[PDB]
Amino acid sequence: YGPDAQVDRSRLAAVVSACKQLHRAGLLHNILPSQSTDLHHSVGTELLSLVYKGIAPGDERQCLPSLDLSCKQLASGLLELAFAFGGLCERLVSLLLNPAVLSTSVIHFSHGEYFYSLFSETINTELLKNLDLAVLELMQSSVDNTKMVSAVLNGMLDQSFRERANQKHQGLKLATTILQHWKKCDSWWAKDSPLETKMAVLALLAKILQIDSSVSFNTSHGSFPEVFTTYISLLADTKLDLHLKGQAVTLLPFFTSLTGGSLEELRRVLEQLIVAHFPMQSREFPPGTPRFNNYVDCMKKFLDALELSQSPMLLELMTEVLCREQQHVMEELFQSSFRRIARRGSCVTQVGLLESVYEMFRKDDPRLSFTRQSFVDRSLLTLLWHCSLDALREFFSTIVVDAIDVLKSRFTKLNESTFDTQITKKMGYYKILDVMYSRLP
Amino acid sequence: GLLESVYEMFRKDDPRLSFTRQSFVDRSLLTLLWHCSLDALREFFSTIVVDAIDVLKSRFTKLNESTFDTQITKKMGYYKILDVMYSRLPKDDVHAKESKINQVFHGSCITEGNELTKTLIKLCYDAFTENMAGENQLLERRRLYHCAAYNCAISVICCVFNELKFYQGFLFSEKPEKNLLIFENLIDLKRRYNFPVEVMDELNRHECMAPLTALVKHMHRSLPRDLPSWMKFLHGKLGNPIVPLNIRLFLAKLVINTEEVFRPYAKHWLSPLLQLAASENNGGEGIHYMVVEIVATILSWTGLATPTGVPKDEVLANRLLNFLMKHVFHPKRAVFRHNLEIIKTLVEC
Repeated sequence: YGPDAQVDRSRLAAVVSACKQLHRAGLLHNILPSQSTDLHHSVGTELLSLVYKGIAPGDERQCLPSLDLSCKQLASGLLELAFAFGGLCERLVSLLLNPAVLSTSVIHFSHGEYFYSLFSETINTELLKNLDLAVLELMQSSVDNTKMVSAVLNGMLDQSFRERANQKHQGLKLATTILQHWKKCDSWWAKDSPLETKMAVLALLAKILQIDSSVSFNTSHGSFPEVFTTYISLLADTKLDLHLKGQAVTLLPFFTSLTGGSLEELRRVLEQLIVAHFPMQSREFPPGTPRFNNYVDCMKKFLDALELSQSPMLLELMTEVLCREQQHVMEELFQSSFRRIARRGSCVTQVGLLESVYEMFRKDDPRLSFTRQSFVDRSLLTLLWHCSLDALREFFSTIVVDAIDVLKSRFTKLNESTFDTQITKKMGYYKILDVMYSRLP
Repeated sequence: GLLESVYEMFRKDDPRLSFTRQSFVDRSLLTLLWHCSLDALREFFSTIVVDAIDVLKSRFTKLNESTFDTQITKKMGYYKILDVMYSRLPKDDVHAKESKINQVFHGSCITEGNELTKTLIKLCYDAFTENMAGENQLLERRRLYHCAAYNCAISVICCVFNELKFYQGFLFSEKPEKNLLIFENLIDLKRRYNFPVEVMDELNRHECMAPLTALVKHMHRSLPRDLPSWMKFLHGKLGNPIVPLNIRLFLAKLVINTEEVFRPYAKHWLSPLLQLAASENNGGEGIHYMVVEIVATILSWTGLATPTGVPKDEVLANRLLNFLMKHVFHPKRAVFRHNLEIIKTLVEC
């Protein structure tokens, strides 16, 4: 590393090219006699001390170099050349893990960080010849590291998500290890695990449903008792702030696939989230204050979440916010978005949607007659214009007997005067019948 | 049969107001349970109490549409159900193996009813522990629930835990690990009450005021004397004059309505009560009728402690005197003269 590279390191441009080819040809373990193991230990020391110490001239403590770029790629050539050889990664799987903070610029970060993060593509095209046989150590065959174990997957999910260059299945082969190994994700389980480690496992989980195409996270593929309960306890973080909550909920939707009682807390955590965060009185806001501006992003994001999930559980949550008042000052999105969600639905989906709001409307539970009418008019009827045919014949053949049975003989409770609930059911049914009989031949 | 119809009616999940659900329990169901013979306990108990406590133990949602006042009205309905029966239930008849202890726990149960009584104790405790820190909707109705939830604890503990050295924990032992006084779950802060002048007037039926003020006369039996009180009562004065700032309409009004009881170690608190009355307000534009009560610490019953000659009480007590004087004028002779004709008998004893 120095000024005469323009004049005197052609002697190294010679070597670095040559030896690489010789071990692309596999010959190089006859071109040097192996001293003690299938690792030529010189190769490990070249990592350690052609570069891992020479990248950091911390003896005179004159500032950490922005490399002369040719010298970066030949030093990457030494690293690449190191991966020509046996046993190498069995030191790297510790040589990553370096705590020494570089007093660089002059702002601080780790030498193991600087190394990995500089040599990201270098490692992250070539370490990959090993898949999980360091991920194993990274999570489990040592404590899942306080930080970078995860930045490993950030630098990974550039290239692995890029990867079609004569190889693929990257996510599939990854998944089956990184899920078993996700069992052992424990340093996050410190309450005060930094916003850094929260952000890491967050960005990772996004990039899971990205690389591990959800056909490969379908039912039990990654262990939901580990990885989903982890995501729920991530959403439940009260130090996790609302833009990052915003990404977190942006990967809720795929989990609306759960039929299990594991979904029970998916409603409760989203109830707990929105009720603590979003305004118990929404009437407060005219447009333009952050209190509103980042709230309307969250509002539209719950409608995106509905549009993706095709879910009666998101429908159910959404009823508590769309019915927050008459003229909650946004209504246009909650109305116009439903036009999109009712269009594409394959018939059994909307049969389930409608029944959740019907069952909700049917439930005798003490709640206001506004709240019962709003669910029918401001949502249930508001689904029944838009769709194809067959959305009639199925859903009809559920509700209409279980509806008309109430109409035909029940007329009391003027006496305590919740009677407005009886009649709200009765008009709810006439309005149910109205939309279907507008379509029934 | 009578009680079950009103219980089943209260239970039923028919859609109806939280007034309408509470009125059935309080204005009728409880209003049947004082008067009768015995056996009216043991039968009706052995219907409801499992089918009651099953709701208490895990259900806390529907803030989201906000019918939540029905959840808590059920919860206080049950604590008030438990309150009247545990006013009548004997000590051992709710720990020893009388077989309703078996059936309301598990099998012919192994413990001394310890699990059903400790789960009740945890639930009543938690239900008056619950902080109001983020509670931005249904505030009053949820606060009133935390109030009433203090009650049943009293009426079980006075029978199941007879002796002084249990009482520190089960209704009082809040280390400030977060959010301070359980008694601030029991009264909300920015609110008012009035104490008019002569020629009850604000009511003991305030939702914890009734069960606490009915207790403390019986704390003559169940006094350790100190410690269920110290961590709030010793400190609701100079040193932390903020904690009573409105909650003196707890601490002080309580203590006035406890001057029948507290005497044996009234020493350390009462000179700080004259300091407490030297506050910038005291239940009016000033002391109003409140001073009329406080002097009675020495002149309702002239016994045990003194605020003075122990400390040189001096200028603060002359503030209490000039409170009767600096702005003393009032109409029609009477309200004015009621300062005057009592100052004449204040300093003398």
